[PDB]
Amino acid sequence: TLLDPLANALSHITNSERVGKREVYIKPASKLIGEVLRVMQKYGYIGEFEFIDDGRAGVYRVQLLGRINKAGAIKPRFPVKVSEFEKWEKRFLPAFEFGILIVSTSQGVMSHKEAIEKGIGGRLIAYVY
Amino acid sequence: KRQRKKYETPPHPWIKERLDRERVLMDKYELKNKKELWKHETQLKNFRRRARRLLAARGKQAEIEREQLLARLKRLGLLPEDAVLDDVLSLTIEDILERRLQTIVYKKGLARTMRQARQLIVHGHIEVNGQIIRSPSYLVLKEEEDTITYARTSPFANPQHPERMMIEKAKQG
Amino acid sequence: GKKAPNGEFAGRKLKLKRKKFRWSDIRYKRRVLRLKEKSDPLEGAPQARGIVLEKIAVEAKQPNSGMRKAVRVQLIKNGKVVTAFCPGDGAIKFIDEHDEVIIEGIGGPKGGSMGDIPGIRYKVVKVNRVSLKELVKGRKEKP
Amino acid sequence: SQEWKEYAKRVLDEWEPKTKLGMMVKEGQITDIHEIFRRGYQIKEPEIIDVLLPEVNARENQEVLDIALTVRMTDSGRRVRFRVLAAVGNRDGYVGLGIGHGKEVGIAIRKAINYAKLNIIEIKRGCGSWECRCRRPHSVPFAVEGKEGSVRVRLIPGPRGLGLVIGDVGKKILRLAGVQDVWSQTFGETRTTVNFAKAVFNALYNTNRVAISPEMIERYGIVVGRA
Amino acid sequence: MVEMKFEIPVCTSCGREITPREHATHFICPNCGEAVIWRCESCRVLAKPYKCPNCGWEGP
Amino acid sequence: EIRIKEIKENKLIGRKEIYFEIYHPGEPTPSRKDVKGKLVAMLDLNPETTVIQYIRSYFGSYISKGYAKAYDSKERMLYIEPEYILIRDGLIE
RNA sequence: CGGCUUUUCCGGAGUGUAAAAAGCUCCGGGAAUAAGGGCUGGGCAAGGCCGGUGGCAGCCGCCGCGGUAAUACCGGCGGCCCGAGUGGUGGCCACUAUUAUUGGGCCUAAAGCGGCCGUAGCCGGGCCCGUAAGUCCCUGGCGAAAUCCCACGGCUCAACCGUGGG
Repeated sequence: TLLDPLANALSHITNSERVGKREVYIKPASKLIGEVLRVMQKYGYIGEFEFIDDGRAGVYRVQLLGRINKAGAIKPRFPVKVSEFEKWEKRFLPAFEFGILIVSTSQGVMSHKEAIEKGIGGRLIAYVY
Repeated sequence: KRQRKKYETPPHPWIKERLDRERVLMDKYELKNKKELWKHETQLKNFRRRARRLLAARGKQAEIEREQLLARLKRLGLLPEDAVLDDVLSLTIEDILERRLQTIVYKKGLARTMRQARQLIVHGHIEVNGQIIRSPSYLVLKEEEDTITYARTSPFANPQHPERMMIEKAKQG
Repeated sequence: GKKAPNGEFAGRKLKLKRKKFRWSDIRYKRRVLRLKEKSDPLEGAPQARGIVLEKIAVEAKQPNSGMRKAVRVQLIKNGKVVTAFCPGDGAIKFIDEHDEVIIEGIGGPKGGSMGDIPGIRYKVVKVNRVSLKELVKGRKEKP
Repeated sequence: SQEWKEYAKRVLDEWEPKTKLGMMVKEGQITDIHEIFRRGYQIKEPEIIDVLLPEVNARENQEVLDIALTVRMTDSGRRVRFRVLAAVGNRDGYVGLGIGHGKEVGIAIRKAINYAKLNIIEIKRGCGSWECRCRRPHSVPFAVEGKEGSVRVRLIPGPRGLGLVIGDVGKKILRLAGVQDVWSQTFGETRTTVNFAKAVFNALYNTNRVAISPEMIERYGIVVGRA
Repeated sequence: MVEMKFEIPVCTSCGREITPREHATHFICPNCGEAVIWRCESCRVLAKPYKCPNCGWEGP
Repeated sequence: EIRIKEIKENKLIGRKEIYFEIYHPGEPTPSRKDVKGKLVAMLDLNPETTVIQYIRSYFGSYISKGYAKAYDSKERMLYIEPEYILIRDGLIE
């Protein structure tokens, strides 16, 4: 069955990137998936995006620029304070600041560098580089 | 709580490269034991570890300890006065060994041979700031670098000591 | 499938699974149940003291052919009897019947058989509180 | 240095261009070496590369990593044959690895070195470690992985003057690549020296595969080849 | 030490910079004869259609 | 030569306590009587009222620290200070 | 060959003792006056000639050496590592991602139940509204000392101790 749209969508995206396909659709469209996708779009790894209703859950269409090397989902929602980010980054990012992490804090889901800026911890969600 | 050694043994005491580099540095400095060279490298490694942690640290305490690190390493006379945290990682064991009392007093031309300098050190014919010492492994600090002189009470203070002229002509010649 | 469980609210089965499968290995099981020290003739003693009974030589396992000398010793701590190899060139000449001796492990893999001599587990160090190595070298004299 | 320039001149005299890569290097229409790799032609004459990389001629820049005495069983005797693995390379980010069959040690060595010469690849270097961050090619720019046979090798940036943290085969090959500080993690059996060397080679080749955002070049002082 | 920064070629069909020893290809445009279209080995094997930036022409 | 650093006064007990230094470069460490007879000169003290606590010559040095103490009356050490220090300085058999 | 200080050793002067002792600290006479352990075929790499034993004696963690010339046993030479420590044994962590959350595999190397059903457990579709238990940031109390990290100061330096900060 389906237990999390986000991980499957990120895996699908990465796979399509390996074959270098140009346009991708994510079937289970949610608000959270849209917000996270906007979040890394802010940093340029993906280009335009759109939502299209289908009368069931909407679909999310993206065109890929093929500059991502791996976009995975951190399933077990590890909560982390401000200080320990470097501990987790070493676990998922290849090098210093190489890409981002996605954290849901009290204000929402946004990048991890910006999270360090505002100094607000939260739940690790996904990573992409 | 038990007092621990301040030096670390190599991971493999019969690798040719490290053994021969040690041998070279031993004949270029004539330290009695590899224990001493290992100790100096231990000091180096501790400085580097502190530097790496601090580079990997964020907080007012991190900055304060960084300042303390820079201040001390400069005080020892190991780095230029504009040194930053970056350049310490490029430090070498020879930097530390130069700062040794034996090396400094030998470069000050008070001995034909650095082993002769060591003999003077143990025999307390040498003084610092008007205080005698007997430890050739001492890493002297910068602000005392001009105060290393012959012990006032030693016969070597007399410029007519039979060795002293040989020292002086070897210095010139 | 994916190595499971991994749920945020599932640590119990994780540690259960881990602890269960720990029992598969052997060394940790040996430590906890204290099997070695309830089968140890020496009771974890780095050395033991005993009395000599007889001298026998054993045939080296093939392809090594040799008469490795050794002795039978009953130790004083409990009264069990064991075999002890005697290292040294002409070593056996020094050792006699009814000799107080000191014995320790031989250093084979997992303290077991050492190379080409099977069954033996121990070597002698001091006889009558006198080290055997110098006796082999003849520097010292047996009492 | 002038020794290697004159070496390049005399080999230019002696060697005659054969393939469609020979003329533009003999004619001087190609002088930078990376013009070979960027366009990605095929390299088939060894004499090409030493015209632009006479540094390969150095005794130190060539290394024989492994020597093996393989056997073939026949009805009429065990025919031996030496397989030797050797690594050549300039000390500024260009290396090649080669294997040579042979009936004697010298011929095996020569063929292996030639095949290494035919196997030059271009690397990147930088400083992406978590402490050093000195924007200098003292280490690999970012964590990299390479796989071959059973061996999987992950090379992670380290700080300056750490030393090069890898098994001896990796030690030599990375020394020949102009990289001197790195952490290493090894999966699979590392007693198979050939597989280990080739996996390290593959990781180094993989270094160029990662897409890099433009700012990262200056963030790490990413050097493409020579410094 | 003048910084000799070079312009690593990029495959139009994927945008990925070309690794050194890849068997990629380059060629002037087939339609407008000005654009130096690159094609990377990955883009070559599966042969996805590539787009000329200038004339808009598409080519397997 | 003898050079003083501290003269301070505990008036609750009536003692002037004194920390000083003896510069004796190249000669053996001085004894108590001679340094006592020296100190008593330029401080204007009664020797019978004065007791030297300690003298300590550091390793590899020609300047030795010294602490001495002088009260007002004879009863003060008989009631406060202990017999043995009077014994060492000779005020008591 | 010629000469140079005298580590330790003899005498004296102080701390020292509530009682010496403590040989600590300063001066004087003053010797060139103390050095081993293990290894030497390869994993280790770290290092070759000779005399003898001839699978007898023995060596050896493991691989393995000698059955008549042993570079691998024994003796000598020469050499390699460390050094007032070196060697053997036994116990624990690493090596080992040979316990695997980070991070182990299960067709052929040990490893999927013969198959289906299902309870507790674990993990669960999308959207709106409200809470804020978990979640995160600020703030009070609290998690002693000793031990740990850093600067400075005292003991010649250090180890040790103090002041300050973590």
